[PDB]
Amino acid sequence: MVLSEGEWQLVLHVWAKVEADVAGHGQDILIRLFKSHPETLEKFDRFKHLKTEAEMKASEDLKKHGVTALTALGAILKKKGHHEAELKPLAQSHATKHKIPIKYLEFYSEAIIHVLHSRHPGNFGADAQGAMNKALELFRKDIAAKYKELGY
Ligand code: HEM
Repeated sequence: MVLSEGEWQLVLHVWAKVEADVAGHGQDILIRLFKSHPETLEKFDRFKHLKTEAEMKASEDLKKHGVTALTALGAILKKKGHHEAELKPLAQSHATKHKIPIKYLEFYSEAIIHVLHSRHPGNFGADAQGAMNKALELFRKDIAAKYKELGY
């Protein structure tokens, strides 16, 4: 899998819209992740005390973490697949410190795609959803290969 230039344009066009409100996107994505997949919340010592959606929405610290995560993702996307240097540290921490299964990265991808669809219907039609899925799959494929190297 390599994305075409066309596919990259679609991804980065929608991403530039996300960047108008990184914090609101990060909140919506983590919340969707935690509600859809409660096991994910449990990996976060920082957030596992949050028991309701309203509590999640009211946490400034969760918003802060959403900004962190999305900002790293944005830097990866803008490398258009040349993201070896960005991925290495992220794979290392996620495999060896945070203990995040690959499957949980698939759930994370699903959350991103869902939120982009809610917030950007006109810039996120089928073609753009496809391209974004391909980009997120490429990310996951590469992280997975690092996990295997490390024996996760
Ligand atoms: C698009 C996928 C993801 C990106 C870009 C991302 C990004 C980040 C970044 C940039 C950090 C801070 C630096 C570091 O520790 O490496 C971080 C920390 C962390 N990530 Fe992720 N992450 C992703 C997926 C996940 C998922 C799916 C989970 C759990 C289901 C997870 C759990 C965590 C945890 C527990 C921390 C440590 C948070 C703390 O206690 O401060 N991440 N992530």
